[PDB]
Amino acid sequence: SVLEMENGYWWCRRKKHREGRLLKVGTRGDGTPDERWCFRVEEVNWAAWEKTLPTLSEDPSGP
Amino acid sequence: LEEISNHQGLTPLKLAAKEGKIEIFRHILQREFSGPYQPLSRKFTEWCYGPVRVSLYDLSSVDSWEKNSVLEIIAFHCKSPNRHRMVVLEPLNKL
Amino acid sequence: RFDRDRLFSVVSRGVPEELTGLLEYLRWNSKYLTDSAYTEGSTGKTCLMKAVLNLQDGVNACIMPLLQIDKDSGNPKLLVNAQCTDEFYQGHSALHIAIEKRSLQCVKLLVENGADVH
Repeated sequence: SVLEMENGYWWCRRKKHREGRLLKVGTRGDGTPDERWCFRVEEVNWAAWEKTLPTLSEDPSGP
Repeated sequence: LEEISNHQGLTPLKLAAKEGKIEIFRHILQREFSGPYQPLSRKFTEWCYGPVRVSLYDLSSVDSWEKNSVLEIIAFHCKSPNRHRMVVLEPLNKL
Repeated sequence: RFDRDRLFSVVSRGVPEELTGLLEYLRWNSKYLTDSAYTEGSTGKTCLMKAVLNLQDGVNACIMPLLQIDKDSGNPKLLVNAQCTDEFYQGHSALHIAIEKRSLQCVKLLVENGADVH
């Protein structure tokens, strides 16, 4: 139903827009920047306390 | 290598969506490699604070903005009883 | 001279050898390191918060010389007791970050020099 309603009616062509925002992720992914449209899912995990994998940003600063 | 197409127009993310294969579909949708093999990943992690972590999943050709998205192929082009189990999993469920 | 961005790029990697000159510049420009100019943007992040936000094997080497610089700067407000003070992230001390980043050494070194606990 959602994928049908995105397309509009048969008399108006709804301009569908990109979902998610653009974060520069890597350095040498494609060129000196790379930019991928990404979508953020927030989760809470009480089992893992690693602080080992690097993260894209440092202050949280949600939505 | 990922964004290459066969004669039918599909790339191996979309091909696993169309043919009904869920087990490689989930892993292609959610792959995180730590180390020097960073740019060929999709489930990045933006930040963590104590137990809460926000992780940018990727939407290269998974959102219906594109012409032949995985969202369209799962709904309208897949002939399999495994259709709905692809929609349940993340990041498709939140999307 | 010593720009804010150059200072942040120095403290990002934890290289203390570039810190020579901050006393002279701060006492010569008659400013203080907790100025709004040295605030890392509009969030309110101070310099030592950025010092703690990147740690090398759970320890930094640019923290203690920077507190020495602030002690020799004669600031009325102590650097370590600063808070972020914006809409989203207010009151965030430096001492919360090291507790979050699980660095017992950084917590200890931070509260050596007058970091307010509560």
